[PDB]
Amino acid sequence: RSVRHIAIPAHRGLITDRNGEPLAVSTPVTTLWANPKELMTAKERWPQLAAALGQDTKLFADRIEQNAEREFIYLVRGLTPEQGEGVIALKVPGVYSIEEFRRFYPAGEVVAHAVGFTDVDDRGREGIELAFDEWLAGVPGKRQVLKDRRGRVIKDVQVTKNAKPGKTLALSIDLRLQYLAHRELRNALLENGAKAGSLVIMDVKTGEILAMTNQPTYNPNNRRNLQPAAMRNRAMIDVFEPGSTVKPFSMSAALASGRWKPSDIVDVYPGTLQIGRYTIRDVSRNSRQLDLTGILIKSSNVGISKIAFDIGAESIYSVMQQVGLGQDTGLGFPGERVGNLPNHRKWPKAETATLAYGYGLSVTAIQLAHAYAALANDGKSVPLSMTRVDRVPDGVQVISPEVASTVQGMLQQVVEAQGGVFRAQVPGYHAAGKSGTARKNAYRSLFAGFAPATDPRIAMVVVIDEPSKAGYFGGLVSAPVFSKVMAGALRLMNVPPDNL
Ligand SMILES: *C(=O)[C@@H](NC(=O)/C(=N\OC(C)(C)C(=O)O)c1csc(N)n1)[C@H](C=C)NC(=O)NS(=O)(=O)n1nc(C2=NC=C(O)C(=O)C2)n(CCCS(C)(=O)=O)c1=O
Repeated sequence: RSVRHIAIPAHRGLITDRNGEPLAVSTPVTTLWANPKELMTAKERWPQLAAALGQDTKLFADRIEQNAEREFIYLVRGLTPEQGEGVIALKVPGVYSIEEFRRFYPAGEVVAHAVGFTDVDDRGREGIELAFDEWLAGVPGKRQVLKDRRGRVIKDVQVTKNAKPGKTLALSIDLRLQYLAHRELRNALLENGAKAGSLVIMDVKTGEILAMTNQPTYNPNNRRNLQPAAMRNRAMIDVFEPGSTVKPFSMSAALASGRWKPSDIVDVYPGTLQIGRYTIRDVSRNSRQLDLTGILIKSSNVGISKIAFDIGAESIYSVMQQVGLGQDTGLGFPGERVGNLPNHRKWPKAETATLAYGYGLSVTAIQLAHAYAALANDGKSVPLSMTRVDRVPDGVQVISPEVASTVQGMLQQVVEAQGGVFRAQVPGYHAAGKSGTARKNAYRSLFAGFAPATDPRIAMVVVIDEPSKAGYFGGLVSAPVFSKVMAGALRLMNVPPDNL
């Protein structure tokens, strides 16, 4: 006989989307356990118990003998009460049923990267489950018990400490947008025979992550084999060169310098520019004079480079740093990357140019979307949030409102002007953005933008990794994904059409 104190497990808090839709739920599962010390007195029952558990009689008997010094072993976890009652109906001494809490993920693969999962012990192991584990877990209680020599509970004397349930967590994710984004990203991977991809949607006014999806994905309810590539929340833990999608930030520095206006002209002939042993190269090389809007429409590396030499790389680096490229988001998601915005005491000419067109810098899809959100929100960056925001924190003015407004107009022209990225056009709305194509033979296709251009509400980033068909440019591959997902997201959010 022994007086002992045992734990009372706590109920893990519910994770919902922003509207209360369930994303991670603690559900009762029937667990069968046994005390090997008690089992030793009832050997004649073992074979029938083994048969009920679908185990070979000899392996089962060997298992009980190997664990003979233990007072607890799991027999089977995750049964239905009906299934557990069938094993309990054998009335084997030392066999017990228990209702345990186990996570179920109702949206499965659709929000797997964001939500993450719990381990077999119900502890946060990945994603939000890990990041907010303290909030979700609660505090176990304590029970006083009298145990016999075998460790069998003879009497339940009293509860010394009641368990405290974990707390509900409402994510910033809008499950309706998440499903839309998930489906369209999946479809684009098929259309392009691509290896992987990410799609992030952000509320430019609140800093909320409305959707965050990646391909490949996995079913968190059935993690049996268990692919590492499929479990990566690429939008947060993968870094990439943003390329031509950072040209609006180089343009912001240009307009803020006092030396450039959108109608100023740059001569980009013959579509290449030698700087020692390095050559800056444009894709289409049949231009001479281009205005600043033209440089973005035509995505001229030569044009943005000449502007960068004039204003200096320091001014460009400062805008990129202020909008958060290669900077800590403060989110603390497990494995989240900071990326890298290179710096120099004295910027050489080749490095000034490559910085201006997003070569040699590394960012995450969340960073790039946050930077476009700041630009869309008249230059004001609202802090990022993975949770529903009721009281919006104060933003920081990172680009002056006039400069941000001018760059927004230029980006609407990139989408709507003749010779522009027409595939990004959103039916019924004015949209703005910029595509990118990064050579990693192998390519990464990008589109970053926001809408409605007259009163921006949503920023979006589409990343398609290694499209394998003839088409690889961001304006061909990623821009139509932005169009479909932005049209859907605006309609779900009842955003009034502005292209009247
Ligand atoms: C910006 O992203 C910039 N990328 C680079 O300079 C990088 N590589 O360039 C390529 C050409 C892919 C290479 O070297 O193989 C790069 C940056 S960081 C890194 N590691 N590599 C390029 C080139 C200036 N810009 C774009 O790709 N912009 S875009 O996606 O908007 N886009 N440009 C074009 C074309 N325009 C004109 C032509 O003649 C073309 O052949 C391609 N397109 C095609 C569709 C245009 S449209 C009018 O139908 O929408 C884009 O989508």
